[PDB]
Amino acid sequence: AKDAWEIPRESLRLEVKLGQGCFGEVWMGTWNGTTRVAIKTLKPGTMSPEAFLQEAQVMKKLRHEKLVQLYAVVSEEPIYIVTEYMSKGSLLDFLKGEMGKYLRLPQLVDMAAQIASGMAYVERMNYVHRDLRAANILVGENLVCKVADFGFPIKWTAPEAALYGRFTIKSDVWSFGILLTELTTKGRVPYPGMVNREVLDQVERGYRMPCPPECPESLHDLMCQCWRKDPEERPTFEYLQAFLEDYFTSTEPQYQPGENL
Ligand SMILES: CC(C)n1nc(-c2ccc3cc(OCc4cccc(Cl)c4)ccc3c2)c2c(N)ncnc21
Repeated sequence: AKDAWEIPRESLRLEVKLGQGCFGEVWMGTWNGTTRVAIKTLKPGTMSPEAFLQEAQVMKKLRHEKLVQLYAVVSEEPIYIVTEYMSKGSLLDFLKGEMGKYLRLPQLVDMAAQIASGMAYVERMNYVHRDLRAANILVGENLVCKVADFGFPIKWTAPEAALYGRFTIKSDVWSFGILLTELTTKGRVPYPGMVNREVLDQVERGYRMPCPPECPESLHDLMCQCWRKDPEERPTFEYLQAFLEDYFTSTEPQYQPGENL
C-alpha cells in the first residue's frame, strides 16, 4: 500500500549528473515534463525499505523554507527521491569556487542567519540533524541557503556526541559553530594542520579555534558560545537566528568592509 508522495516512474527525466558515491547518485532533472527537480537515485544493493521508510518519514513530516523540500518518491526499488533543485550546489563548493572571491561578511552572516532559521525549526519540532556542516547545505538563487541531508567527520561534531553518542540539538549547535568558521574562511577545513586524533585530544583539554583573519571578535565570541564544554550552556537556534539577523544593527554597527571579509 502506497501513500500520496508516490509518483509514476515515467514522470521523471534525469538530464545531468551532479554527484556520485557509495549511497547512489544525484541528478538534475524534470518532473511531469515541466518542473525542475533534483533526483537522488539509490543503488538496489544498498539499504532496504526497513531503514528507508523509517528515514523517509523525517523528510515527509518536516517542512520549512530553509530545509530542502521533498517533492515525490519512487519507493519500490530501484528507488528515486525527488526534491527541490538548488541551482548553486553545496555551500562548501560555493565558498571554495568562483563566488568566494566576492562574498563578504554581510552575505556570509546572512547565509548563517538562514541556516539558523532552518535549524530553529528543527529545534521547535524536537529533531536532531547530527551532521550539520557546509557540505550538507545547498544554495540557490539569491544566496538562499537550505539545510539538507539529515543523518567520519569528528571535526564538526561536539565531543559528547563523538565520545558518548549524545547527539542532541545542542550538539548541532556545536556544529553550527564550526560552520561559522567555514563561512568566515571561504570553506577551509577547520583545525588546519590537525589530524582527527589531534582534534579530540586538544578540544577536550580546552582548545578552540582562534578568530579567523578579518572576522570580528564579536562573531568569534558567538562561535565560542556554541563550543561550550557543557551542552546546556550553548545557545539555542532561536537565539542564534536572532543574533545573526540583527547583527549589523545591534552588535557590529560600525562594520567596515576589508579585503576578504
Ligand atoms: C550538491 C548536489 C549533488 N545536490 N545534491 C542534492 C541533494 C542532496 C541531498 C539529498 C538528500 C535526499 O534525501 C535522502 C534520502 C535517503 C533516504 C530516504 C529519503 Cl526520503 C531521503 C534527497 C535528495 C537530495 C539531493 C541537491 C539538490 N536537492 N539540488 C541541487 N543540487 C543538489
